[PDB]
Amino acid sequence: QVQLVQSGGGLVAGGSLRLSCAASGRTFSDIAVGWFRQTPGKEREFVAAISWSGLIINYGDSVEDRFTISRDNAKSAVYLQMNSLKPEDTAVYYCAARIGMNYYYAREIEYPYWGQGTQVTV
Amino acid sequence: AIIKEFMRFKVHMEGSVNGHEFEIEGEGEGRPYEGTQTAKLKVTKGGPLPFAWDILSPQFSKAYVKHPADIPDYLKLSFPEGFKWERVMNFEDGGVVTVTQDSSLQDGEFIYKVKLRGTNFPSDGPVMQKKTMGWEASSERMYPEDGALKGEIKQRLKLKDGGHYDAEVKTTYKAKKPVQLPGAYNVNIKLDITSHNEDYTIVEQYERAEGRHS
Repeated sequence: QVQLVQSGGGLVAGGSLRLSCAASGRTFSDIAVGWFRQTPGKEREFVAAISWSGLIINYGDSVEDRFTISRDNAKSAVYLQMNSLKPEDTAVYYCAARIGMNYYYAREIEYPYWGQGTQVTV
Repeated sequence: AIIKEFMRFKVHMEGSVNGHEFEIEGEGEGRPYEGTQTAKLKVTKGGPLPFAWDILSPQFSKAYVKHPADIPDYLKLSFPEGFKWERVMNFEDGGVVTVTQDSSLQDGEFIYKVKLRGTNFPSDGPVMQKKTMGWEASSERMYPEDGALKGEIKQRLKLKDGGHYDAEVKTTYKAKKPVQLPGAYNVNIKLDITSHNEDYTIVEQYERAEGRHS
């Protein structure tokens, strides 16, 4: 059903990189988005996630204060503003999608719809 | 009809507050068009709870709201399919409660499924020490936004020492099927704890809700 296509990937120390992810099929208002990352491996860790109402913004660990997530039901896309990008954040980021929100957001398998992949090189 | 004048409901909850996980099962009943309902909750896992029950009581049913004839009952028309809602309560001392809920209709009874996450309640706060004693009467401001139904409450908790303890609550209600959204109006709610055992593992509640507008 829900289909995802990521954008905004590129190269950047302590900069800005707006990552995006568009959706089609189910209405965005019923889709919860997620973000994961892996650098050369070293475990796909949780970045950020948003609910289907935008009220629930579960973040991760290193992304605290530095990164922020936001959604727009008009353009049907999510945005992950990454600010103060540290060299250790050099990884490939993934955008996943759930439907019915995610009590647990760090479970990749609970996000059925995955996307492609965008590489961030600080 | 679909929503009879007397409807029962069952509720299922899985939540965690400051790390302590728990699960709660409950059954209830009420008159949807009159705006009254009761329920009996039971802590089936993780009991007794190390925090105040009052943060969980507003999560156990706006299908039981008395609406004027000229205000479309958005959450009643959403059935037999149902609706979902998400809630974030920002308490005055930094505590945050996060709720998601699914409402459906199965064999003439409403089915509620709730998932809760409480975080950043101070260890010496009124919540993690059960120094609270019920909610005051609230007025929820309803308004349509982004094709959904949203509400904002300035909720106030009573303290055992005589003080009060506030929280800012925002909730978004979305019907599973497109139905008529109402205008901006208010909902007057009063939630009471009618009975409980010693450690609040068996709690009964009562709620009266009525909508009104100019």
